[PDB]
Amino acid sequence: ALLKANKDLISAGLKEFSVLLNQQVFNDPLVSEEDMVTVVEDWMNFYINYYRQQVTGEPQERDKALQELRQELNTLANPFLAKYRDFLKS
Amino acid sequence: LSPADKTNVKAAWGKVGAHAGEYGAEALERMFLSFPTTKTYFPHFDLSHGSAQVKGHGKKVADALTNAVAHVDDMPNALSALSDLHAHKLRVDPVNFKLLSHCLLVTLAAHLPAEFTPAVHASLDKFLASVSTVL
Ligand code: HEM
Repeated sequence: ALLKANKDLISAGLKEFSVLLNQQVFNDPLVSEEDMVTVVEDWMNFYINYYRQQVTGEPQERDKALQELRQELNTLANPFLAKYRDFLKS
Repeated sequence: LSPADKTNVKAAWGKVGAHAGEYGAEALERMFLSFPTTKTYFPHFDLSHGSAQVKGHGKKVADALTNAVAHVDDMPNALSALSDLHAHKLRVDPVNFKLLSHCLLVTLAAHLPAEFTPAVHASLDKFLASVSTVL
């Protein structure tokens, strides 16, 4: 528990980040396996670069939450990619 | 696309989209870095001679979305029709068409830090995934 403000925050994000992934459909044009990663990659680099404003506390623990966020997003990100790389061969 | 998804995007673009047309030049550049393969060719905008054509296209995109969005309800192909024009008559790979709108989004993120909420990104993201014809 790096704090509390950054606990309901890190959780709200992992939420909104889920609606993003779940609302995703694999219609044409289908983007190459590689390019897709870059997008999700660019999506995270978005959230973090965004919440890195909502986070509070001291720039010591402030940059700990974020580092934990990026860690967590990937938790939901990986299933998605596997889900897509599966659509490729499919 | 749900009627909720329609009220969302309608507003999502209201906040975040006033200057979308000035970020023309940028996003194209951002699409060349994030997706290096989108640059190997790219016969458009006569880039080597200046950001004139590409900055203008920026506006053409932002105006296109402003309108297509303001008409999600009644003109659902507004965008799909556009994609077709590019792919069939302007000889522009629909992959590029898609990515460039992605970068426009990422580019907006960079300029509107706190106003560009993840929610707003989602609303828009959805709308942009409305590229196939509806009947
Ligand atoms: C978010 C995606 C995009 C939107 C909404 C969009 C929208 C537009 C619009 C509204 C026009 C004017 C069409 C007309 O004459 O009626 C246009 C023109 C054009 N677009 Fe796009 N575009 C997009 C992506 C792209 C991409 C990725 C390329 C390049 C590979 C491209 C290349 C062109 C070219 C070459 C023209 C003709 C410009 C001119 O009149 O000089 N567009 N686009």
